[PDB]
Amino acid sequence: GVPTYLLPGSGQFLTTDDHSSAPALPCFNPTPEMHIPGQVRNMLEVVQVESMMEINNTESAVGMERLKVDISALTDVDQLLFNIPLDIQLDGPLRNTLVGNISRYYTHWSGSLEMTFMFCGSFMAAGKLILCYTPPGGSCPTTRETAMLGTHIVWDFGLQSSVTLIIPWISGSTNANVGYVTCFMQTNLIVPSESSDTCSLIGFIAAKDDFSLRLMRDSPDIGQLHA
Amino acid sequence: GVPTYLLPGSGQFLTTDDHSSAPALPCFNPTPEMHIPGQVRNMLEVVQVE
Amino acid sequence: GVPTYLLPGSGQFLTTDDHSSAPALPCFNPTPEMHIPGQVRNMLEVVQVE
Amino acid sequence: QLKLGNSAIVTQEAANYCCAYGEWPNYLPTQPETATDRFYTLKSVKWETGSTGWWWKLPDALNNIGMFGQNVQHHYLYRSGFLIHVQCNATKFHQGALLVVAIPEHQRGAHNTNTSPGFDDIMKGEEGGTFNHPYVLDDGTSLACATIFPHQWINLRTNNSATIVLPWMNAAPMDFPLRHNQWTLAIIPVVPLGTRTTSSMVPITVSIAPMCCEFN
Amino acid sequence: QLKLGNSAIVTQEAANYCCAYGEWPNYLPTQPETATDRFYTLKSVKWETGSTGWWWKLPDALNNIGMFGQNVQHHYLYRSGFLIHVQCNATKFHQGALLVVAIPEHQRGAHNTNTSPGFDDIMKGEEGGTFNHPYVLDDGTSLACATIFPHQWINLRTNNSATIVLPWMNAAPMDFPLRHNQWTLAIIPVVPLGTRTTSSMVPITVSIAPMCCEFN
Amino acid sequence: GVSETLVENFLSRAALVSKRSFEYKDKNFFKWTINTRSFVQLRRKLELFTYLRFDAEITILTTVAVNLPDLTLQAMFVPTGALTPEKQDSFHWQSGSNASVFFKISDPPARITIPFMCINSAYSVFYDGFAGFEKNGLYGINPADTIGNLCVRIVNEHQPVGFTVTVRVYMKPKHIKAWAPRPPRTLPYMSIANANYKG
Amino acid sequence: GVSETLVENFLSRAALVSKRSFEYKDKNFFKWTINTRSFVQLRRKLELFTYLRFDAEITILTTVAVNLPDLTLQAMFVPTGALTPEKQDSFHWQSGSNASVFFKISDPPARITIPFMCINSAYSVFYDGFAGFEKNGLYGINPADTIGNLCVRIVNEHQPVGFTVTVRVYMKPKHIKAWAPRPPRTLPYMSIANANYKG
Repeated sequence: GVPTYLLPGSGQFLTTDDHSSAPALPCFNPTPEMHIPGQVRNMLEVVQVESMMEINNTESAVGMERLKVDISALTDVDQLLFNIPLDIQLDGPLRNTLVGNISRYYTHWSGSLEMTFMFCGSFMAAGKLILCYTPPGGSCPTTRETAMLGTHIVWDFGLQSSVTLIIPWISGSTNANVGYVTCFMQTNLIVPSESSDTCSLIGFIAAKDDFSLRLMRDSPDIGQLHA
Repeated sequence: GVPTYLLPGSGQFLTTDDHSSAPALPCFNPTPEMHIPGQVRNMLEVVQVE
Repeated sequence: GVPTYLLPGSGQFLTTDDHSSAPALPCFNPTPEMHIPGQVRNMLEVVQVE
Repeated sequence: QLKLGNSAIVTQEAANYCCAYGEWPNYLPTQPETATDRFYTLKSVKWETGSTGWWWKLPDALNNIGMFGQNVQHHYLYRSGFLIHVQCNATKFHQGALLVVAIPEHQRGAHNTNTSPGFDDIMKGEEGGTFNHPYVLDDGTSLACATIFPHQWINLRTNNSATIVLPWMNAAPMDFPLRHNQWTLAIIPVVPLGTRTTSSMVPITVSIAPMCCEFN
Repeated sequence: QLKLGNSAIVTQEAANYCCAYGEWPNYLPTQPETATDRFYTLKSVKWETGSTGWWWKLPDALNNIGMFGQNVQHHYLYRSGFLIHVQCNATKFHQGALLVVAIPEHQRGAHNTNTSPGFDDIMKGEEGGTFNHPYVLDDGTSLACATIFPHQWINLRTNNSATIVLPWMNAAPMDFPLRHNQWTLAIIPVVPLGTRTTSSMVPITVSIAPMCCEFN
Repeated sequence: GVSETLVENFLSRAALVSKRSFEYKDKNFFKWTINTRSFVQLRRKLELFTYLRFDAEITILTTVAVNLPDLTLQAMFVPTGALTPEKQDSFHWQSGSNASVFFKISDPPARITIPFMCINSAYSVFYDGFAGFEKNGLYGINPADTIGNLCVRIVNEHQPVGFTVTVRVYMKPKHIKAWAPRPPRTLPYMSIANANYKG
Repeated sequence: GVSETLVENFLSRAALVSKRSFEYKDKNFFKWTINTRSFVQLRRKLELFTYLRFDAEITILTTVAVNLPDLTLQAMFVPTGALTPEKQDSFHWQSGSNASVFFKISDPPARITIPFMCINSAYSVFYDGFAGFEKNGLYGINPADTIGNLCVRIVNEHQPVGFTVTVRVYMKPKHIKAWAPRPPRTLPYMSIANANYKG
């Protein structure tokens, strides 16, 4: 009939194959494609959506008390508030986010993240922060005068209760560290006598549209059930 | 000749298959299609009858 | 389906073969072809150098 | 002004309403179409310095009020979108944040047990339930990733209202109302309330209104 | 005259410079572009009747001098070609040959041991290292085949200068400077120096100049 | 170039969904309900989306070990529908309505494509509500969501050797259409039926 | 007519890159790191070029000897990425993210094409510098250069025979693009990690 011969790699089951397989139930009419709202076509549509960072990363902070950052009159005037190590692969404030949990399903990530901080105090409450980005390899700034020489922003709590901070191209891909975001308190926190002295910040990390993921591996998140 | 390799799912007998099978008696002329009254083409023709 | 028969020389592994092999990781985007200086296309380019 | 059917809210600063998943409620190509489209306003919930959150499952939260309480317990299938208005009156001197999120198919999970949640722990009715662990949304997920759902922020500094327009989120074209709940409106106080001499209530008003109702 | 940035060499017989691998340094399609383009002249090395050779690894040989010493120890990635000028002053009455070769990815190898070369044995800095076995290029290869790399000949009969123009030889688009060295400029005296009553030094001047610098 | 991050490209990995060894001398076979709730490596990936729709590609890999014959196997997929076997030699194995598939150990492994079997437009992965009208009905188990049962037996009669037959089932969903993404789960699972958490 | 001297024609020879026998009763399997540094017949040919880029074609040839069964084998390629197995029955063999491949001894030999896995544009064969920022970091080992690990186990449970399984791995690089040639090495090698010489 048709002369054939078996190549090497024949009769093997490859777990990443793509072959037309024989259907079990032919001529079964499926249920038709009724349009369902909010279809996902690409996993970057998840990662572009923002998500709260677990900023307050100290000990004895359990659950709801990690997302917010208490700033008050007793916040050491201008010492420091926090630091965000930009390690999606490793532990930090970014381990449990949408950019965190999806970029642990992928080995070599890339792209430009962006942060969005948000103040959550009373309307009269004013003050100034200085958010400071440190490039990879740059030293983590300890005081404000070292910090104000980085690529920073000086944020006031008036009409600006949200700051979109852009982080440039990192291409991260073993304790590895590819940057810092340290926020220093510029002025002392002014609250009126009627408002509470303690006010709070929350963050939002979101990847841009240039964020790239490749070489899908499995996640180390869940690891070890009844029924 | 023609290089081939065996996929998984080869040499299996599927009970709902649809393949051109080798006829046992080739060149046997069947009895022709004489028209018989009341042909059924779809099982809804049964179910529409009361 | 399609009638086939096995030629001699089937199911052998030839160490100088040239066949389209099944890729292990399909749809992995490789790192692109960034131009690197001094490409060699033929081993006579080595031997002409003194 | 948001006049639906017969009754309305006179809201003042109508914030940018979030069309959920980009869609908008519209009919399928019996229908009352006018009576059930009205703002069913729930109770004002006691929001304090130590509240964890509130969840209302839709449409279990409306199976006891008005025409929609009647048109569920006569019929067998419903198909209706939603418009949720959450307005939280507070002065300038208060502080705090809310995450007004509308979670579809929020299958809850009980704490420290492998027993399924019962009928008493899921279907609460109009009164709504309190979160037991709001950091994990009471199903093992994370609140930090919960902005993937349709959400808006009530930051009492910036605004004091949140309008979500929820469409028909279901695989089935029409579903039984009493034995299934699609959306779970969840109001989580991310940054809690705080003020010294007046640490008491800042009430939260939830105004659910069904849109584009169908019944068979 | 070779004027780059601010400082220059006034060279007299500019010999035919070797564009390495046929290419030429150009930018990728922050950048200072003017300050770092200058001839960093190293020390004059003591070349005698019994010298084995000198190797400078780039850009480890420049991580301590001028703007490029600063712009490395602030930044994280560099991408720059090179222009190496090796001029060896000698009279007509001297004799000898040099192989001024610029080896890319010169992974060295220690003698009579299976231990890797350390940080003290690879990164020497501006001062440069002396070959221990110049016939095998200290990595098991052969000097007789070493003209496959970008090379020029300083034959003190014919000429007394060698200019090599080195491009960006890397797979990566931008690389960390302190933890990697691409080119290894190697000056090997194939035919050694010789003269009877003046058997002393004939100095060799190495003038490395970075070209088309980029930094992030 | 982001074409690896596509949703069909993200879930179509032929993961081990079932691994059961049955003796030969559940009575001497295994019945495995086709669901994604088994292995948390695949369960966590599919519990990122709310509504999924996919044609599965069930690959059965079977190897033998004698406590070596050439054995014939049947792999009868019973839908959400007709009854399933309860013994090894019941009348249900000789059913024509069920898509059985016969193979040997020496063959390359079995492979059938179970199509989209739900009566809704997508599989409700997360379901909020009860199944039946009884108030002790199962919470979060949609009766429409059920795929079926994959009942595998050894076609041979009893042989004088006593052996253990290991079955590894691989389900690679294809033609995947996904809807309404969800936050990834942090706390571990407790049961395969529901979504409780330990804390 | 010089078309045999082409660089793709010069290196694409399916040479034996790995040959390990593992017992059955590294715990009863082998994990082989995919690198060219193993056999000096192929190591010398690839250490004529500075930067190489190639899609490998891993052919695993496996024959059995009993101190004869029909055995099933798994060949899970773990990238520079996820973890590798450390025992034979760990949870990593049932991973869907890793491109496993199942075959038998009686089949024609296994064959998979591991693509270009580096995150640079070419494999730095010779590398000058250290990997990590620690000064005792490994010299001349690029972390981007790592292909991965090819972990092969026997799918069967423990059988009453005690046998030695011989595995021969053949790597034929194809679609080869080479850059920047180098002098061929004269003195012999000493270690597979670096390029020392005895003298």
